[PDB]
Amino acid sequence: METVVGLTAIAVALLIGLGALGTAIGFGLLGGKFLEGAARQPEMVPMLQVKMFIVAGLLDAVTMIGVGIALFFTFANPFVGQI
Amino acid sequence: METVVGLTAIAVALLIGLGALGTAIGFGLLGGKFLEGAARQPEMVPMLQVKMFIVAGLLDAVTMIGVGIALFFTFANPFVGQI
Amino acid sequence: METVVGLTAIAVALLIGLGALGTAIGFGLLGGKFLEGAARQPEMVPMLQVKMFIVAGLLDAVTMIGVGIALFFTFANPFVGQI
Amino acid sequence: METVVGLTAIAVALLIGLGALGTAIGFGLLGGKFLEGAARQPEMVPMLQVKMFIVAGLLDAVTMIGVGIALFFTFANPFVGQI
Amino acid sequence: METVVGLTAIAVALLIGLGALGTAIGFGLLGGKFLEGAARQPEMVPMLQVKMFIVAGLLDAVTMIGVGIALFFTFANPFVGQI
Amino acid sequence: METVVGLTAIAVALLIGLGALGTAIGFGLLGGKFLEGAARQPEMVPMLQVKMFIVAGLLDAVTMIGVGIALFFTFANPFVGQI
Amino acid sequence: METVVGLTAIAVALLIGLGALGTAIGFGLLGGKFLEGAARQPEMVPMLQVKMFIVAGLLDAVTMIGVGIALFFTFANPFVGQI
Amino acid sequence: METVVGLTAIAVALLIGLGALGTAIGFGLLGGKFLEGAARQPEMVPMLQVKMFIVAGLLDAVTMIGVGIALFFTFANPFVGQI
Amino acid sequence: METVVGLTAIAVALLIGLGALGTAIGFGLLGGKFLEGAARQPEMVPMLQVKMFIVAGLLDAVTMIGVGIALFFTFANPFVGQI
Amino acid sequence: METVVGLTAIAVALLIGLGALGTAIGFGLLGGKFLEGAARQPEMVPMLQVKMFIVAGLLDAVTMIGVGIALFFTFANPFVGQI
Amino acid sequence: ITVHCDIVSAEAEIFSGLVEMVIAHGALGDLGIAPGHAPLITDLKPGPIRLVKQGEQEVYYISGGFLE
Amino acid sequence: ETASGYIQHHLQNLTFGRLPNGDWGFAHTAEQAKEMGFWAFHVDTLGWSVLLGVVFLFIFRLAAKKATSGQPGGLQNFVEVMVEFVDTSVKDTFHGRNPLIAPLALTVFVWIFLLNLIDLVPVDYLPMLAAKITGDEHLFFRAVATTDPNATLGLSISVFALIVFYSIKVKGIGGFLGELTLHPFSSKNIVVQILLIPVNFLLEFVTLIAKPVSLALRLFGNMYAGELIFILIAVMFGSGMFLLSALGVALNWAWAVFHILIITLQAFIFMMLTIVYLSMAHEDNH
Amino acid sequence: MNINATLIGQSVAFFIFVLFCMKFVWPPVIAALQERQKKIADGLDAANRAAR
Amino acid sequence: MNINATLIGQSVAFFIFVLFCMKFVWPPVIAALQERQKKIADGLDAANRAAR
Repeated sequence: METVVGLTAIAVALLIGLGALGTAIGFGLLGGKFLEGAARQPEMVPMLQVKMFIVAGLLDAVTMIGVGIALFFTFANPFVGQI
Repeated sequence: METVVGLTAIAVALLIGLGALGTAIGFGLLGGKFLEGAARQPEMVPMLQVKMFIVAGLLDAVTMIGVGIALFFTFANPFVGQI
Repeated sequence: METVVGLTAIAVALLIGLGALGTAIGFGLLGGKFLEGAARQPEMVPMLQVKMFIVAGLLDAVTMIGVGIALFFTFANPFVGQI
Repeated sequence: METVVGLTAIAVALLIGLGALGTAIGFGLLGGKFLEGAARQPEMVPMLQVKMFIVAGLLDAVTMIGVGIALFFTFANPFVGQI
Repeated sequence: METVVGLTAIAVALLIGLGALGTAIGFGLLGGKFLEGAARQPEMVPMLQVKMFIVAGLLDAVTMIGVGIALFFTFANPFVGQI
Repeated sequence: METVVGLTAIAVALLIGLGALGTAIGFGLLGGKFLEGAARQPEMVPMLQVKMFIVAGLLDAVTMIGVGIALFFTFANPFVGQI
Repeated sequence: METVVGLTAIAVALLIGLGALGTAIGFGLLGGKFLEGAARQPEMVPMLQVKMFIVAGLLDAVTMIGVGIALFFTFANPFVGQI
Repeated sequence: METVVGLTAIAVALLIGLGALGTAIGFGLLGGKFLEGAARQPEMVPMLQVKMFIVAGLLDAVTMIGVGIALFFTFANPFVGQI
Repeated sequence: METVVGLTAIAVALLIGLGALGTAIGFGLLGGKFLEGAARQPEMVPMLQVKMFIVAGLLDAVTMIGVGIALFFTFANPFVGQI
Repeated sequence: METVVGLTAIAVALLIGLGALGTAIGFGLLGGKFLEGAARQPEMVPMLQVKMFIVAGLLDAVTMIGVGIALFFTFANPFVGQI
Repeated sequence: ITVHCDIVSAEAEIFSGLVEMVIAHGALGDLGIAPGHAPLITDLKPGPIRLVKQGEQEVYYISGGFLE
Repeated sequence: ETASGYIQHHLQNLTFGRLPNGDWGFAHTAEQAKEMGFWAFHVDTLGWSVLLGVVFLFIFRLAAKKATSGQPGGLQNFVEVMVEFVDTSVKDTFHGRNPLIAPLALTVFVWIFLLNLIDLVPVDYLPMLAAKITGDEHLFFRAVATTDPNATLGLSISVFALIVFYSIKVKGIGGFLGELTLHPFSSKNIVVQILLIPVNFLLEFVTLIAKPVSLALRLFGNMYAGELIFILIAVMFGSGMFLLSALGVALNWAWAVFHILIITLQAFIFMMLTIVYLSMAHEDNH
Repeated sequence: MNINATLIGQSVAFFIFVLFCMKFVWPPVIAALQERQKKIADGLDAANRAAR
Repeated sequence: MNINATLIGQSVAFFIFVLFCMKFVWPPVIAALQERQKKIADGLDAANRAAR
């Protein structure tokens, strides 16, 4: 049993860690271009915020599935019940 | 039994984690250029939105395959039957 | 018997996962410049769109071999017969 | 107990190491653009500053969920209870 | 034979996975410059498209060797013949 | 017990290493833009330098949380107590 | 002997895969600049194409050494001899 | 005893190798902008040089902590004393 | 010396593989700027080519030491002699 | 004893392998802006060349420490004496 | 130390002589120009140019133009 | 004694607990201290934190009492530079009229700076003098207050109470809950809005809770690493060897000079983030 | 490391200190700075009144 | 462990840090407040010259 439970602890760290790494870099790129556009055209700021959020919805789609499944593997375990 | 079941949690974590990392970084690059284009020509934004969604389909295509195979490996695991 | 089945589950995760990671970043780069070009030259978008699909065929070429071999290894394993 | 506990030190180190990796690179991207906007437009600094702090909370959110679950695996253990 | 066979599946997954990762990122870089050139000078497209295929031959050269060695290690095995 | 001690040494190294990697690449991005902004006009170098130190607090935050927990693992050990 | 063989299958996969990854990304950066230069100065293409092949000889210099050693470890084996 | 001694030699390679990787890329990013800014304003070089060395001390801050903990682990050993 | 011999095959793959990866990406960046400068001002090519070879010496300096050590561990072996 | 020596060969490959990877990418980022500065300010290239060597010593500071320790581990291994 | 600077219009000159530093509102962000700056051609914004002269200071309003 | 024992001793606080023997009781070993519940207090951490707060208040109040109106006294000149620097930092970050942000920011900056300042003196001077004065050669004692997570958490939780209070005071309870559920994603129809309220809460609540947790750990990390790196440098001299002691003194000086940057930056950054976080509880960004 | 009620004592001391300094540390110094501001402003206006 | 030698070595480092402080760190910050002290006197005097 202990190898399945121990490998599940690493699976959870791998699910959340890669999603944290990806979203932090993704928002550095997206938000960096929002500040660039806001600096050149300060009149466009109220419109651009809305457009940035559209992309943020696509950027967080898979990461939320990943952290949701990671929490599921800590409070429940579909592998431990299969041995 | 336990090694096949335990290594399938790592396989599921890699299928979703690597996909999440790529999709989050990919949309940061794509959306960042969309906001630059929207700031440059605000009259073309309705057209740039539909063109962005054409690319969004190509960008997430293999990621959707990987999260569909990871939810298949999680419920009714195909490797348990082979042993 | 179990070690080959355990290691082949991770081999399938490397084939789909590294392919998903690379293609999602590749289309973020390719598509970002497609939207920038379309935002710069609104009348050229129907010409740039066909050129993007010619490049999409090169970008996903090796990735389609990765997912093809991964699904082959999942259902008709060629390594389990060599032990 | 020895394998589950020794593999939890590696789990904790991947949760805070990948979070530290991504947020330091992300704030280098976001901040590198805030300093350029502050140089291009001296009068926009207070507006660019408040807009940078909106994105800064989005950038570290998932990393802080990983720093927090890592601290929880460091002073408590949901796996050892799984004997 | 069991560990040599189990490690051959990972070896094949690395050969095709690292090849797919590099080729997808490589065409994202080369492709973005072709679209930038096509947008700047639409009269140059016939020449730029031929020069892109000359570069595509250099870019995929080692990736195709990797896919060839991976297919060789899939339908045959030089390690298993050594016991 | 030796597996717990040995995997804690790798935990310390991943926890300090991925943080040192993130801090060095993150400040190379932030610092590079500070010098470019300083080159645009030297009268604002003191103002920009004050803004850089404010962002350094966001960038080097999680990297120091890892250095703190790692230095708590280089001598003391909360995992040894768990048996 | 079975370990000495099986680890050479992974050594060959790293040696060709990391070479394929670097060469594929490297030509995307070099080739993307060749298309940019060719669109700017069409009359200089005969000279730029020859200069690209000078750089291509330096870019692949170490990758071809890696492929040569990887084929040497595949059809011959200075490790199986335990020498 | 031997497992801790062997895994700490690799812990020293991760501490110095990940710090070497980050410090070499971080100075390529910071120094590329210092030479670009020195070409922009060759009369301001003395000022930009001091601002560059101030940031250089921020890059080699966590890397020197890791190069100092890694020399501690080669000439003394805090893990071996724990048996 | 199965352990010493085996793990040495991996060591050689890491030495030449990481060196090939860095050298191929490094020349993609250096060479991309050489073609840009050559297209920007064609009369500077005689100087720019010599300046590229000065940087190429610094770029490959550590990679060539890594390849030298990799061929030393392949035909001779210090680890097998130490026992 | 073999596990200490075998893992030491991999520690050595990680010390110089990660150093080669970071210095080659770092000199491509640094050298790429040097050629651009020389193309924009051709009469100032002697100054730009002198300014570049000040960054080269800082870019190679932690990487040469890794190379020095790697040679030390190969000819005077400090872990074999730790029983 | 001192760079030659001339403010010129289609109808008549506005300023001339040597200066120490020039501050102008360019098309993509403000600029601080000093002796020895690299070749730069740039569209200006409607706004003022401040010319530092060996220590005294001069200010002139402008309605647009090109900074060479 | 072994070096592991010296390091293990320095990493322990002076905990006070109600042991059955009598009304007042103190922990005598690391395990016995770890067995005490949350309802125990670190005598050393609190002693240094209240004392330095009173020392700062006393030197500032002596000057505030003797306000010359015109030309300031030698100490008053420094107090005014600090009041002007904080007022400037506040006016540049916050445009409201609330009088509580500037006194809070000055307190946060000067107090945290002094809590960190006691780290520059040799790490075992104070513990040895405290042990000799108390008459117990084996007393656990730590001078630097910010190297205890509890001290940094007390600062951030105190700031977070003010952030939630002002947000509710100006936006109203229904408005505050509204910002946590109606933004940033919104729609023209209720059928879509009900699908967006969990997404809005998932973004806002996570980004709200990360402020108090990051503030504490951001301050604790650099300082705890500073104290422990000084302890590792302190052990180097314990060998008695000439060349190794020569390396130790050179590293101690280089680390101490580098730490003059860290002590200043952590106090300044916690102040700026306090001002920034409070200023965005009086404004709306959707 | 070990979790204790130590944060309470420091937080309670801080809340009382933050309320005290706002009434006995900031008001005397800000008033002494506002007086000088007023004196510089009216002193410069005095020259404009004399010139008019 | 030579405890006394550690106290002397650390005291030497602390003395060198204070020597370095008096040589470079301390002179500018103590002088800046004294220059501000002069600037305040000169400003208010100028306002009083205008008042006369």
